[PDB]
Amino acid sequence: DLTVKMLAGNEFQVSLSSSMSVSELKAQITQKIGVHAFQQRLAVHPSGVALQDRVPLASQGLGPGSTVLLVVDKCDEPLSILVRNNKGRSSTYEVRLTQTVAHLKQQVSGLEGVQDDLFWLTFEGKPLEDQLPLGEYGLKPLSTVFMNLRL
Amino acid sequence: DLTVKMLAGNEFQVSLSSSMSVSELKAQITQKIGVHAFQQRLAVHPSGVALQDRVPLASQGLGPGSTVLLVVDKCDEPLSILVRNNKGRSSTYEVRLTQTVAHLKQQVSGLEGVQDDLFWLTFEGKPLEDQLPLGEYGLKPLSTVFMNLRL
Amino acid sequence: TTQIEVGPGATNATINFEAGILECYERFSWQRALDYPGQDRLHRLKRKLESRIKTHNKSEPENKRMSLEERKAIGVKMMKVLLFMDPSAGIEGFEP
Amino acid sequence: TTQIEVGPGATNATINFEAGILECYERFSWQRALDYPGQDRLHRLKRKLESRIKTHNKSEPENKRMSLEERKAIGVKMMKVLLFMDPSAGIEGFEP
Repeated sequence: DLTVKMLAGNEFQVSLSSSMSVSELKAQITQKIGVHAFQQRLAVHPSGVALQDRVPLASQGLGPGSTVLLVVDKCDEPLSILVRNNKGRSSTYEVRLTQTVAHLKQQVSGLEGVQDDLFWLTFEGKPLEDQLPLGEYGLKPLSTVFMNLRL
Repeated sequence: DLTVKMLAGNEFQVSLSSSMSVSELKAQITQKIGVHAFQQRLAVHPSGVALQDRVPLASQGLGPGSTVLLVVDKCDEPLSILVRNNKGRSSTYEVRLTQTVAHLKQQVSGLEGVQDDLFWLTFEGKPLEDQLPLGEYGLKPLSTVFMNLRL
Repeated sequence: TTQIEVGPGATNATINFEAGILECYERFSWQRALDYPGQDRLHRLKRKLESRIKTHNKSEPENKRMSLEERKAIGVKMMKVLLFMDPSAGIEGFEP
Repeated sequence: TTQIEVGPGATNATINFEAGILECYERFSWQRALDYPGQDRLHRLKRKLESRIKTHNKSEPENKRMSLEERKAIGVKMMKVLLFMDPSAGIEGFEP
């Protein structure tokens, strides 16, 4: 088990096995308290050194009975992206990385005039999932999301 | 001439004699805007490196046409000192470095029961002046100020 | 207008954070940068916080009662951690 | 109450400082530490500041007009300088 400590001292427990990765811990945290992975900044306690992703937690300073510090970086600044419809026509959308794919699809539905259940969005080959935030996919200013039609 | 730049970006001018010391600059600043020397924190612009006291300003890359950054530190936190009366009896006083010598003398007057015009205070050989702040004299916790009787 | 749910400990946390905010208003004020409406917001926040610290201190036991001055120090650390996004700024804002 | 007196450009300085204060309220809020009344003070300050930034921008020329987001970055630096009482803090990344 692992203690996660937040600013102002709220603490909670995370149990890790059988692998012990930083990406696993972050997914654990999301499930426990709802903070998206892309927003999590984790450091070893009390040293305050940032955890490294590509390194197993056992290989850093962390085993059972250790404490990690979580600071939440909101990452909510507006940016603009492009969604390309099925006809090849790209249109800009103002978004924030903390909004859901579902929310972006409501925007695309409105502009394109296609019901949200009749399409899905992709980015860099992989599907965007309704319940996840845009920040999970690493969208940048004027990245192109593609719209794909269902049957 | 020298430009002093404050936290909000407002600027004013100080002209420096041939000493060109940090202590000289600070005294000019006190005269121009009323901020006591002990409250001044000065840095080179734009590098932000602190000025060093025992070094001439010409030696730190400050000449004519240069800019220094001033941040004011009020230094208002309580401390306790000792004032020794004429009979050899030390008594403790709660003070703040921003309080005037005159104010401290009101405290010593009240406790010792001697009118303030009938005495003066010294510290490390030199007289304390009514209108100056205690921070001028570099008083520390439990420094001993001596009380001297007039005729 | 997007609220974030919180537990019991946010009340004490906010008093400390907001004590930190006051300490920065005050330090800013010494720079002669705080305009007149700004100075009213300073004095206002000091009053509200003083009444909030006194209300909170009565509900909590003796060993956890904190004055305005000690709460300022905790808030400053919290603010350092957030401004740099670095717990090392920092560390005692998390309560080790 | 003791007034500290200001001069011209306290107005701009206070908007930037208080933009910095907002940025800290917001960051604190994502830590689930900001209680409900606290979150109201956050949203209240955001609204007032947005109306103050638009009123101030009209009186000032083009080269000095700044949005909420760029003013935040100036206020954060100011806050860093004040939290450490050190002009070198919030200049180019530094630590205690």
